[PDB]
Amino acid sequence: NSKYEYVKLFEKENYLLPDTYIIIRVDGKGFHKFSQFYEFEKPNDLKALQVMNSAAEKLMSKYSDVMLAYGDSDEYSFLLRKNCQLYERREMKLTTLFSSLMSTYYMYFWSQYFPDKPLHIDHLPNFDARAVLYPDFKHIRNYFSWRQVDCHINNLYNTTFWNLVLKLKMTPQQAEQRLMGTVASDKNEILFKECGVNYNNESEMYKKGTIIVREFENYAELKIYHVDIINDDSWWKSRPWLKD
Amino acid sequence: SKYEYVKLFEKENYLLPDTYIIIRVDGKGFHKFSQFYEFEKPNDLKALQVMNSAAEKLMSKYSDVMLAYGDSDEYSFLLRKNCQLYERREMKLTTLFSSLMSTYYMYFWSQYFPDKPLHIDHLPNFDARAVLYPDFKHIRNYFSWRQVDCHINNLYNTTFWNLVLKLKMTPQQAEQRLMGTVASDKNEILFKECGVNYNNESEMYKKGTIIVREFENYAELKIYHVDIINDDSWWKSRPWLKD
Amino acid sequence: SKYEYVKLFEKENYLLPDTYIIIRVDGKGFHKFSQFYEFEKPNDLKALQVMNSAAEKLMSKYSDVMLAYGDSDEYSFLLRKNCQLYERREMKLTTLFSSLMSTYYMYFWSQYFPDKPLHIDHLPNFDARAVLYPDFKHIRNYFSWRQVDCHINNLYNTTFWNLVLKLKMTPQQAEQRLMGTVASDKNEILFKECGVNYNNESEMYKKGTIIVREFENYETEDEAELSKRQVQRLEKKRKKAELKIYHVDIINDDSWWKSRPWLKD
Amino acid sequence: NSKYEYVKLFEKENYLLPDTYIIIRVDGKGFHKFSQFYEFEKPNDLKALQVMNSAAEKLMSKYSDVMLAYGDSDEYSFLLRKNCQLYERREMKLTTLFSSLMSTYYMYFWSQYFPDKPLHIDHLPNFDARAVLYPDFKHIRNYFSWRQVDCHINNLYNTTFWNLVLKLKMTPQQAEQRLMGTVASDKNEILFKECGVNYNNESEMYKKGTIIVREFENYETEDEAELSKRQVQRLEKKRKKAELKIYHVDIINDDSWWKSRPWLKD
Ligand SMILES: Nc1ncnc2c1ncn2[C@@H]1O[C@H](COP(=O)(O)OP(=O)(O)OP(=O)(O)O)[C@@H](O)[C@H]1O
Ligand SMILES: Nc1ncnc2c1ncn2[C@@H]1O[C@H](COP(=O)(O)OP(=O)(O)OP(=O)(O)O)[C@@H](O)[C@H]1O
Ligand SMILES: Nc1ncnc2c1ncn2[C@@H]1O[C@H](COP(=O)(O)OP(=O)(O)OP(=O)(O)O)[C@@H](O)[C@H]1O
Ligand SMILES: Nc1ncnc2c1ncn2[C@@H]1O[C@H](COP(=O)(O)OP(=O)(O)OP(=O)(O)O)[C@@H](O)[C@H]1O
Ligand SMILES: Nc1ncnc2c1ncn2[C@@H]1O[C@H](COP(=O)(O)OP(=O)(O)OP(=O)(O)O)[C@@H](O)[C@H]1O
Ligand SMILES: Nc1ncnc2c1ncn2[C@@H]1O[C@H](COP(=O)(O)OP(=O)(O)OP(=O)(O)O)[C@@H](O)[C@H]1O
Ligand SMILES: Nc1ncnc2c1ncn2[C@@H]1O[C@H](COP(=O)(O)OP(=O)(O)OP(=O)(O)O)[C@@H](O)[C@H]1O
Ligand SMILES: Nc1ncnc2c1ncn2[C@@H]1O[C@H](COP(=O)(O)OP(=O)(O)OP(=O)(O)O)[C@@H](O)[C@H]1O
Ligand SMILES: [Mg+2]
Ligand SMILES: [Mg+2]
Ligand SMILES: [Mg+2]
Ligand SMILES: [Mg+2]
Ligand SMILES: [Mg+2]
Ligand SMILES: [Mg+2]
Ligand SMILES: [Mg+2]
Ligand SMILES: [Mg+2]
Ligand SMILES: [Mg+2]
Ligand SMILES: [Mg+2]
Ligand SMILES: [Mg+2]
Ligand SMILES: [Mg+2]
Repeated sequence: NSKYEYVKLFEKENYLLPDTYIIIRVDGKGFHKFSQFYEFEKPNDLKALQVMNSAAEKLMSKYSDVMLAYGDSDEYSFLLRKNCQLYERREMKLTTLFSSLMSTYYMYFWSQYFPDKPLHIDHLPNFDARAVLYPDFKHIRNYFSWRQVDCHINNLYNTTFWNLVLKLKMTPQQAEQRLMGTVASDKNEILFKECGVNYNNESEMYKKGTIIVREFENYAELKIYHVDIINDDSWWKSRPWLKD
Repeated sequence: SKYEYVKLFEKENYLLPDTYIIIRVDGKGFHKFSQFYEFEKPNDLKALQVMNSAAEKLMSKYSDVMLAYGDSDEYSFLLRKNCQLYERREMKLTTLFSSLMSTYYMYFWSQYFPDKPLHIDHLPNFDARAVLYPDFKHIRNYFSWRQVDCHINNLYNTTFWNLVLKLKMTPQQAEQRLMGTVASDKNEILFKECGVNYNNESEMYKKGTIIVREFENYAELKIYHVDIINDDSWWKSRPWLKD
Repeated sequence: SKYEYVKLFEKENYLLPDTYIIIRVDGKGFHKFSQFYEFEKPNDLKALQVMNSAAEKLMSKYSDVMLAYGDSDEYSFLLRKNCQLYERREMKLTTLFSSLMSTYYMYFWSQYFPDKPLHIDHLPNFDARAVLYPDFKHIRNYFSWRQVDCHINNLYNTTFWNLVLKLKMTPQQAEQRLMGTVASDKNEILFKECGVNYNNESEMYKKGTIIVREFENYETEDEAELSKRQVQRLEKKRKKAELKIYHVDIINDDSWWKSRPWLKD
Repeated sequence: NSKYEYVKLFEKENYLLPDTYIIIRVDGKGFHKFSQFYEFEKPNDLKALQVMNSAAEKLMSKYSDVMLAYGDSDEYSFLLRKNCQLYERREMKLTTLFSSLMSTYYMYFWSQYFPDKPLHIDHLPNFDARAVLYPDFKHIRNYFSWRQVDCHINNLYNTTFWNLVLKLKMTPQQAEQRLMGTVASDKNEILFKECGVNYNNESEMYKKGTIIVREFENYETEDEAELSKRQVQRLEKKRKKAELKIYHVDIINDDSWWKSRPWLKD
C-alpha cells in the first residue's frame, strides 16, 4: 500500500521560468525515410505540407496561449505568450503533449488527404518536441528569422537538387556533386538555364514556409500567411499582442 | 549567421548514467475519451487490449525496454540502466514515447473498434515522464507501487459503479458510502451489499498487464496478468531485468 | 585513464542567457551567532559595518555586480543581464559568492572586533542562491520585497528588544505581547510605553543599505557592432567607477531608478 | 510584502536524486597565485596541507553524513552516505555550505599554523564546491581512485619540476621544456640520475594524499525502512561519536581496505 509510494519522491519536475516567452519546436522523426516510404513528391509534397498545416492550426486552436506558429518541411515552432500558465509551465507536460498532439493530428489528417496511402505500423509519423525559453521579444524575432532563413536555404537547395535529378535525369549522387561549392546565385542559374525553372515563381509556401498567427481586432481568429517575417518590421508592429 | 545564436538558449537534460530509467505514459483526458467512445464501465476490455497492443509494439521496437506494466490509461516502461537511446536525453526519450504510444494507439484502435471511427476532437494523446532509480530494489518497489495502485483504483471504480448499478444509488450516495473505507472494506461492500464477488473479476482488471522480455540461455515478449508484488521468485529468475 | 569517466556524472547548470541574475547570501544561524558574540540589540552597528564592508569589497572586485542591497545577515547582488562571469555557471557563481562573503566577513570581523576573536564552532557561514529575472520590473519588485522585509523585521525587532531592555520583559513574554499586533500598534508600544520614536532610528536600520555602481557620462552606447578597444574602455570605466552607499527608499522613488539607466543595461 | 513576494516564485531548487551517493568536491580558487604570495614551500608545503586537513576533519566531525574524505593539493572530496537528508538534499544548500565551511575553517586554522603571515584581503582562501551523484558504489571507488592517480601525476610533475629549478638552477621555461613529453618513468629517472632524489623517499602524504575515514568497531550492515523513530537516532549517535582516522595509503588497488569498511557503502 503506502509502503511503496516513496518511489514518487524520485520524480523531478521542471517548472519553466515565469514571465518568459516559450518556443516549442516539433520536428518529424526520420521524415527522410517516411517521405520515401510514402512516395512524397519531390522537392515538395503539397498535400504532405497541408497535413502539417492542418495539424498545427488545430493544435493552435486548442490552446489560446499559442500566439504564433511557423512551419516548413517536417517542423513547426509554436510561440506561447510569456504569461502562459498552461500545465503550470511544466516542461514535461508542455513538450510530451505537443509531440503527442502533432503526432495524432498528423495521423488524422493524413487519412483525410491520403486515403489511398494507409499508414503502415512500422512507418507511423512521430515527432520530438523541445521547449526553449527566450527572455526578450528580440530573440523571438530572431528565432523565427532563423527558421525562415533555414526554409530558404533548404528549399533552394532541394528544388535545385530534385530538378537536376528529375529533369536532367541525374541520380541523387551526381546531383550532390554538381551542387558542392555552388552559392545561391549559382543554384538559381542552374534552375533557370538547365532545368527551365524560374525559382522566384515557386509557390510562396515552399519558399517562405507557413505562418499561422492569432489576429485581434479591438486590442480571436486564426489566419494563415506565406510571407517574409525577417525584414518586414511593420508585420510585427501591427501585431503587438504577439509580444504581450 | 546572425540569427543562429538563438540555438544557445536550448538546455538539454542528460539523465544520470548507469541508472534505471522508468518512462510512464498516461492518457490525456481519458475520462472524456472513454465517455465519447462509450467505453464499458468500470473496465473496458477492448480499450485495454488497444493499450496492450500499443505497448507490446513499442517494446518490440526498442530492445532497451526490459519490462512494461499497464493498467487503466497508463503504461510504465523500464529501460535497462546502461541504455544509450538518444544519449539519454530526457527531452528525446519522453517526447518519443508519448508520440509512439499515441500513434500506436490510433493504429490499433482502428483494428479493435472499426465501428467507432476516431473524431478529430477526441484523439488518443499521452503525456510521458522519465524517472531515475539508482538501485533495482526501487524498481521492484516502483512496479509494486503501480500494481497496488491498480488494485486500489480497480476496487474503487468497481465498487462505485456497482453501488450505482446494483443498489441504484446516486453518484453522491455511492461516494458517501465509500468515504473512509479501506480496500478490505470495499471488497466486503461489493460482496455483502452489491452482490458482486470481486475475486471473480478478470485477472487483467485486478492485476493489470505485464509485458516482459524473456531470455532462455542467459527474444520473446510474453504478457502476464499475475502478482509481481510478493512473488520474489518471479523477479529472481529474471536477472536480465537488473542487467 | 581508466578512472576519468566519473567526470561524466557532473551536471552543470548554465543560467539562461540575457537575463538578470540575483545572488542572495544569507548568514547561517546568525540568531545563535549574534547571541554568542553578544551583538547589541536590536541592531549591532559594527556587525552591519562588517557586512557592508564585505559586500562593498566583493562588488569592487566584480564589475558585473551593478547593485547590492543588504540588511540584517543578508545581501543581494544584481549581476548585469549580459554577465559572462564563469560562463554563467550556477555552481561557480553561487559557491564563489558564499565563499567570498564568508571570508570577507571573517577578515572584516577581525578588523572591527579585535577584542572578540572568532571561535571555531561559531564561524560566519553563508548560503547563496542564484535567481533569474527576465524583466527589469521584476528586479525593482525584488528589491522592494527585500526593503519591505527590512522594514517589517526592524520594526518588530526594535519593539521586541525595547520591551525587553527598557520594560524588563523576558523574551518569551515580549513575544506574546507582540502576537497579533500590527504596525501602528508596534509604533504605539515604542512611543507611549518605551519613549522611543521609531522614525528617529538610523536610516540604515530602517531602510537597509544600497551599494550602487555610479556612472557619470553614461549613454546606452552598447550594441553588437561596436567592439574591440571601445568595449575595453566600457569595461575599464565599469571597474573604476565609484560605489556609493545609500540608506533611502527604493520602493516608491522611481526617479532614483530612472536616473540610473545603466542598472537595466 | 504581499505585492512583492511573488518574486520568490522564480527560484528553482535542485533536489538531488534520493538514495544515491553524493560527492562534494571543493577546490581552492587561484591557489597557484595564493601559494606564491604566502611563499608556500615547493613542491609541497607541509603546513599548508595541514591547514586543509584540519579544515576537512573539523567539517567532517561536524557533519555525520560525511563518511569519507580525500584531499591533496588545494582540493578535498567528501563522500555523503546514500540516505543523507542534510538540507533535504538541496544542491544549492549542500554546495554553498561546503564552500563556505571550508573557506572559514581554512582561515581559522591558517591563523593557528601561520601566526606571522596574516591573511590579506586580496588573498583570502576561497573555494568552489560541486555536488556529483553516483548511483553505484563501484563509481565511488573509481572516483577516489581518479583523485589519487591525479595526486600522483601532479606530485611527480611538481617534484621533478621544482628539483630541476631549485637544485639544477634551471629557469622555469627550460624546466618546463625539459618535462614536455616525459612520462612518469622518465620523471622518476630525471629525479634519480640528475637530481640525486629518490621519488619514493618523498613523504607518503605528498605522494598519496590524505584519506579521512569514519571508523566503526561493532558494525553490522542492516539499513532499512522498518527501523525508525528513536532506533534511527542511536545509529545517528553512533555515527556522530565515531572516530576519524587519517591515512596516507593506496586506495586505488587495495580492495581489502574497502571490503573491511562496509559502512562506506550504506
Ligand atoms: N504528491 C503525491 N504523493 C503521492 N502520490 C501521488 C502524488 N501525486 C500523484 N500521486 C499518485 O501517483 C499516481 C500517478 O499519477 P500522476 O503522477 O499522473 O498523478 P497526477 O495528479 O495526474 O499528476 P500529474 O500532474 O503529474 O500527471 C496517481 O495514482 C496518484 O494518485
Ligand atoms: N512536404 C514534404 N515534401 C517532400 N519532402 C519532405 C516533406 N517534408 C519532409 N520531407 C523530407 O523529410 C526531411 C526532413 O529532414 P530533417 O532534417 O527533419 O531529417 P529527418 O529525416 O526528419 O531526421 P530527424 O529524425 O533528425 O528529424 C526533408 O529533408 C525531406 O527529405
Ligand atoms: N550546433 C548547432 N548550431 C547551430 N544550428 C544548429 C546546430 N545543431 C542543429 N542546428 C540547426 O537547428 C535546426 C533545428 O534542428 P534540431 O534542433 O532538430 O537539431 P538536430 O541537429 O537535429 O539535433 P537534435 O534534434 O538531436 O537536437 C536545424 O536547421 C539544424 O540544422
Ligand atoms: N479501459 C478502460 N475502461 C474504462 N474506463 C477507462 C479505461 N481506461 C481509462 N478509463 C477512464 O479514464 C480514466 C483515466 O484516469 P486519469 O486519472 O488518467 O484521468 P484523465 O481524464 O486521463 O486525466 P489526465 O489527463 O490528468 O490523465 C479512468 O479513471 C477511467 O474512468
Ligand atoms: N573535460 C575533462 N575531462 C577529464 N578530466 C578533466 C576535464 N576537465 C578537468 N578535468 C580534470 O578534473 C580534475 C578536477 O578539476 P575540476 O573539476 O576543478 O575542473 P577544472 O578543469 O578546474 O574546471 P572547473 O573547475 O571550471 O569545472 C582535474 O584533475 C582536471 O585536470
Ligand atoms: N546587526 C545585527 N544586530 C543584531 N542582531 C543581528 C544583526 N544581524 C543579524 N542579527 C541576528 O541574526 C538574525 C538573522 O535572522 P535570519 O532570519 O537569517 O535567521 P538565521 O538565524 O540566520 O537562520 P538561517 O540559518 O535560516 O538564516 C536576526 O534575527 C538577528 O537576531
Ligand atoms: N514560500 C515562501 N513564500 C514567500 N516568502 C518566503 C517563502 N519562504 C521564505 N520566504 C521569505 O523569503 C525571505 C528570504 O529567506 P530565504 O530565501 O532564506 O527562505 P527560508 O524560508 O529561510 O528558506 P531557505 O533559506 O531554506 O530556502 C524571508 O523573508 C522569508 O521569510
Ligand atoms: N600544499 C601546497 N604546497 C605547495 N603548493 C600548493 C599547495 N597547495 C596548492 N598549491 C599550489 O596551488 C595549485 C593548485 O592547483 P589548481 O589546479 O587548483 O589551480 P588554481 O591555481 O587553484 O586554479 P583554480 O582556480 O582553477 O583552482 C597547485 O598547482 C600548486 O601550485
Ligand atoms: Mg532534430
Ligand atoms: Mg525530422
Ligand atoms: Mg526537419
Ligand atoms: Mg497524471
Ligand atoms: Mg489519464
Ligand atoms: Mg490515469
Ligand atoms: Mg534561508
Ligand atoms: Mg540567516
Ligand atoms: Mg537572514
Ligand atoms: Mg577547477
Ligand atoms: Mg584550485
Ligand atoms: Mg586543485
